[PDB]
Amino acid sequence: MSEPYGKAFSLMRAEAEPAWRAYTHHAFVEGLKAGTLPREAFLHYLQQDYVFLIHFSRAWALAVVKSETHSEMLAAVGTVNALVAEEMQLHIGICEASGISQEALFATRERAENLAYTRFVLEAGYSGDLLDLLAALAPCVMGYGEIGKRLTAEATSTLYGDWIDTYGGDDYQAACKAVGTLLDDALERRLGAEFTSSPRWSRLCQTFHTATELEVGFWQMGLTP
Amino acid sequence: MSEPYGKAFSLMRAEAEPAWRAYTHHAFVEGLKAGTLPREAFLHYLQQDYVFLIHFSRAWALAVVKSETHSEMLAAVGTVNALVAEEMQLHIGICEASGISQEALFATRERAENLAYTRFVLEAGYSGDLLDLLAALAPCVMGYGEIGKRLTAEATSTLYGDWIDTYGGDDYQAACKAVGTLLDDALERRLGAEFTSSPRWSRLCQTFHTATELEVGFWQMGLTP
Amino acid sequence: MSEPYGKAFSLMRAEAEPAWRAYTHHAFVEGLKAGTLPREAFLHYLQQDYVFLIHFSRAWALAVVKSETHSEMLAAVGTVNALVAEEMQLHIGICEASGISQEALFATRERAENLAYTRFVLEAGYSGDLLDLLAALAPCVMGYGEIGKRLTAEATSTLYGDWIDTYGGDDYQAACKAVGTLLDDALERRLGAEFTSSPRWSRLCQTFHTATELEVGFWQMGLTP
Amino acid sequence: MSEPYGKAFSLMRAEAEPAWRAYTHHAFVEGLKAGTLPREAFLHYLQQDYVFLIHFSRAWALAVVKSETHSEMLAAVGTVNALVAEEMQLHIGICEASGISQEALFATRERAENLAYTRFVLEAGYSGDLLDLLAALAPCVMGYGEIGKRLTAEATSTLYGDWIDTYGGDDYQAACKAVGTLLDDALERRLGAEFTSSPRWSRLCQTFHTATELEVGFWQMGLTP
Ligand SMILES: [Cl-]
Ligand SMILES: [Cl-]
Ligand SMILES: [Cl-]
Ligand SMILES: [Cl-]
Repeated sequence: MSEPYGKAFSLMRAEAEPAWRAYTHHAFVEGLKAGTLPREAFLHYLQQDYVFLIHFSRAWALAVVKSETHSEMLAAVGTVNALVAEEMQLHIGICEASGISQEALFATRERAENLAYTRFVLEAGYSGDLLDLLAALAPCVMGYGEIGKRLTAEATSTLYGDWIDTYGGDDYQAACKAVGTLLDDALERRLGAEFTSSPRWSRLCQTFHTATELEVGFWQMGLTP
Repeated sequence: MSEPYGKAFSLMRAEAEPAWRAYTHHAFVEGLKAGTLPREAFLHYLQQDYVFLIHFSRAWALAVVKSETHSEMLAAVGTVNALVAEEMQLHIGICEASGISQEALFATRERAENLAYTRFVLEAGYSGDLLDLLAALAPCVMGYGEIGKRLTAEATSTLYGDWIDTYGGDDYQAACKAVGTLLDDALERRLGAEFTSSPRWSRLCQTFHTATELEVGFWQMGLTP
Repeated sequence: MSEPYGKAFSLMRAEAEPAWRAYTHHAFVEGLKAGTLPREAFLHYLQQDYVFLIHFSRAWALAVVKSETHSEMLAAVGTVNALVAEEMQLHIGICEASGISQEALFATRERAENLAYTRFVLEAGYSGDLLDLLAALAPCVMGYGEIGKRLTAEATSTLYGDWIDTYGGDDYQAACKAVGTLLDDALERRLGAEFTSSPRWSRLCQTFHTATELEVGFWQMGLTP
Repeated sequence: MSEPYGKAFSLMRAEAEPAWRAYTHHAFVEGLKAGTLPREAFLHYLQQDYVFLIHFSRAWALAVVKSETHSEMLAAVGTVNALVAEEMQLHIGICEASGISQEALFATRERAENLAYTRFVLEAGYSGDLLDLLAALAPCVMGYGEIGKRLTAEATSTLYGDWIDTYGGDDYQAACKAVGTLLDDALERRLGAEFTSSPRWSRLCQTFHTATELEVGFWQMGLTP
């Protein structure tokens, strides 16, 4: 509907503006939409995204470690599989179809904007609890969902149709909704039904906001091969 | 064959005697073999093992976080699924078929011997690297493999046939072998082909030995509902 | 006064009965009070407490890592020094005055009851946030404070006067009060003034209760050299 | 002498060129040397360095947690004090003497280059062992030592004399040497006397190299208020 990824995400998104818009309506995203993004920039982004996925997968495994209920653990385990026995292996196939070797991929030098983001999310998770970690992971998961859904409606080229159909597709949208349910359930379990009244709420929104800014930096990196 | 779970395990096992024998030939295990273990002791063990599996699953998720190669991560992810989208949900079914409610299971008070062991393994993993963690996890994985394989050959009752056929069965044996390959590959990657010449080797054997002793304590707990 | 270590501790203590009494009025403690505890049991306890202090010091260093404010960090840093550039080095001197070598001390085999407790506290800290960690550490800090203060008033022998005067003395009592202030301030910062109304509160009391039970196990270990 | 901070640092430094030179002979550093760095850039750097020190202090507390010997722990505890009961409180005094409020300091928005670096070091420490963490911390500690020592000999202005005399002074140089001894001792304990023959050695040099590049980014941030 209006707010397809749960209550907590909708509230965090609203507190993260205007960075959220700068992220989801970034020039890189507009290039994907119109098929005007240069190939070189897309391929650079793919290679860096391969490294990003390694560390993002580790962060989702950390969410399992930080889970308190079997339910939390299963949702996180589900996402680790959605990434490590699916999205990563497909992604390598996409790089490979676009010309990038497997040895060259493995030697990918991680850009600062990439490292900044994944180390931010991992450290948030190690130092805080599951809610800190989910706050840090949400902008990636839900932002790609929102961008994919929009571009499914608005793309004027199929050049980047595979990317768009990945994030706009039912499987990915369902995974976003599942993460939204996890976030809502984790918040309510720990902080109560009125979770926005906890002092923690401001911290969590700040973590989400920081991760949103780091996403903007990742797209800017993508434009600067 | 002789040494079915890889080189590192065979070497650690040999350094962990006589605790290793005290673990794999424990009175609790002999009760399973002969079908003489009392029902009350088995059911108590099942309930505690349900809690143990929660934390052991988290420890295997930690192994993903501590992985350096896609290969390490996939092996660990594989094991988390073997535990969290399989062994845990089956285990609840076994408790449930034996009479234990789902609410009562969720309120299971963790025994000290249980907590000692899982917190030992988790802390080893958080504080050390992947090798520390695998050293701590190996006695559980491979010990159950060795016990199941033996009891498949030696059981004189089918009373505990489901337990025996779980750990003696091809799926579990294959999973043990996979963990053995991971341990060997992780050791060689980090410490080199002559990994027993690293000063780390003695530390890792000590961690494995401690975890073996904690297994002996877990079986002793099982006998003392 | 009545409740000398802050509001949160007083509330957690009350939720941890009757384990709290079993801890602070344990037979080992009564032996210290009356000077009837056997020397062999005291020396065994000292050696195990040397290992305990290593890991407890690491847990207080973890509290620094998990701190959010300069104030939290300074309080934790203060306690790490109170332990690592003071209590540990004095403790070695006490073992040494009682006959135990420095090499034999370093080879101290950690008892299960000891390991259980320190790994419990460390894992709570790594997996949760600062509040989980402080909940787990509080029974050690404040329990020794309460026992030392009582035994200062009630001891009928000076045999264990050094131990009693350590924990009953102004320096240690001041350190207990400082930890109580940290716990109260950390709770209020994260959960608000009405922190007992957070769903987290029950979890934290449970962690504190578990650690109190593990203390009872540590004294029982002490009686069983 | 030639190589004043121990064997391991000298070897890592040599593997990190030319980034090491780009770090220690950065334009920002040349501005400090000649007193030509603009005040605005220096003050921006001070404020960001206040946040950096918070997280760097946490990373040194993590080194305590990851220590295996009392000696390792004491060296790390020593450094946490050198930072948290000394350098941080002095640093606030320096900001304050240069005009920056205490409330405005506390609201310091962390730059991406700052966050990238501290989250990199913390995550390295959480995910790896003490050696990973020290490899990540060494460029900060020893680089400031090398820069301070050089600028003590080569500065043509006293404008930034306080900064130069901090890092060039005997106390800081002694602290650098102490960290060098810790790094050498930790390496030899874990990997043996021939530690450069371990496969780990290449990983550790890479971590150190990455952190050196992140230092270059921090100085570049400093030039871009
Ligand atoms: Cl690239
Ligand atoms: Cl039970
Ligand atoms: Cl002892
Ligand atoms: Cl600034």
